[PDB]
Amino acid sequence: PRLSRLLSYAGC
Amino acid sequence: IEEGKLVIWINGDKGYNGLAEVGKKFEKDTGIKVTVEHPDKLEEKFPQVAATGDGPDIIFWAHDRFGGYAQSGLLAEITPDKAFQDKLYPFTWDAVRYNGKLIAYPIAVEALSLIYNKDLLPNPPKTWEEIPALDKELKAKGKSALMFNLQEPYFTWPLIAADGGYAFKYENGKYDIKDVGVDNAGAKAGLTFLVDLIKNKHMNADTDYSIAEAAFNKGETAMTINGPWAWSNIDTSKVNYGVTVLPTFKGQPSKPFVGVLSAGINAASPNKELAKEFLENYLLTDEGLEAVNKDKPLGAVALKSYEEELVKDPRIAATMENAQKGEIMPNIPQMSAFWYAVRTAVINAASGRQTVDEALKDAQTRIKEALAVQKFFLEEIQLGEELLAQGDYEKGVDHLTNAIAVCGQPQQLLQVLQQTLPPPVFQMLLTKL
Ligand SMILES: OC[C@H]1O[C@H](O[C@H]2[C@H](O)[C@@H](O)[C@@H](O)O[C@@H]2CO)[C@H](O)[C@@H](O)[C@@H]1O
Ligand SMILES: CC(=O)NCC(=O)O
Repeated sequence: PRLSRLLSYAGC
Repeated sequence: IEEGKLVIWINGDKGYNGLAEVGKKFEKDTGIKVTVEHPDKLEEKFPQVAATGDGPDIIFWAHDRFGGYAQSGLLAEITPDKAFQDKLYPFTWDAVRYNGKLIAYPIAVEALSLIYNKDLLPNPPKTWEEIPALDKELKAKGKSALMFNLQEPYFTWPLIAADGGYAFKYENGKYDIKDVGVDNAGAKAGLTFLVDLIKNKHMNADTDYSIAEAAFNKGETAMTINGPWAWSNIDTSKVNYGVTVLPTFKGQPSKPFVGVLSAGINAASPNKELAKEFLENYLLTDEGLEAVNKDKPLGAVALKSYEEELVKDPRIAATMENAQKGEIMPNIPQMSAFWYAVRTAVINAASGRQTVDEALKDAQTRIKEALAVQKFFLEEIQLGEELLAQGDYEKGVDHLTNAIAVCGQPQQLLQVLQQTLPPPVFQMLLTKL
């Protein structure tokens, strides 16, 4: 989960 | 989040007052106050607040958002035994199963239908192709044929999918996220039809949910496209309405994306047992679902005992006919990228910012690009960390640098890496940036 929370559609 | 109370978020189009009635029954029986809220953009707000351990105890949304929530660790695995699971339809549980775990309670099955005013339009059109001429005739009497929410792609999707648009290709139980169907011939054909309606002033690019709802409920437009939740306000308006099959396009059924309204438990809630008690023992009962349904209809509920009653309603028969012509949404994390990209394409094509062909080409490109970058980012962090745990420092740091290179704002990522990496290695990494 910790790495996935760093991403969004908008970016990183 | 406060221990000893429940905070619930549900969308403002659903029966939140009815849900609050279930909450008062719960409070009567137990210690426990239940606060139902309907914040704007809750499906975006939830991951922002729950990432900090804040937010509601329970989140309601269609199931399509929930895989992304679960991937981010935001949801508790839920805990129903077999006896409880047997009370709901098996396909509903499928909708909330993610990487083998149940991650939400299913509540109800939602599909769009065509809703029409029987006094303006005793025989509604069977096809999209019929709509321009019908609009011309109604315009001569100060009416319009059709208004629906053009600002959310959920409402245009059934037309885009009719002749072959798709999100991610279904392969024998799994979705292939490398096989995206937003810019195919069928997707382009259906969006081209909608955009021609707008060009010829048979529909307005700026129509949104509240504009369309007011138009229909005031008897100004003969048709709308909406879900079961909308029927309550039409009842109040006294419009003589019917609920029926969506129009075909090129002879093919419109194919709505079907949502399972679902309730998840926040992974950070200190009230997981109370949430379970509320959901299993109070909401997912005939009385609990009735209270919500009486406020705003749910659709076809997941709970067998109550659905056996609701199937007699002709409006539910129509909802199910439309559902069967469509497809249950994926719950996969990639759904968020799909929806953002298609929302942009629909709005841009409807407004004339882009041609239909360019709008959908770009949406396809944006989805595939987002997914490629995410895939690379995650693979490079894993590989770098794996190589560091084996002492290949140089090669491990090189992979971590590739991940950082595709992150425009790497401050949070570097904080996460600083927590796991030995200080000499983190320092080495810093010098590569
Ligand atoms: O428009 C994209 C949007 O579609 C679905 O949202 C629906 C929701 O399922 C319904 O319960 C109702 O509230 O209307 C929404 C459309 O405004 C997806 O569930 C959602 O994730 C997506 O962004
Ligand atoms: C830690 C893990 O298992 N996966 C990466 C992530 O969760 O985002």
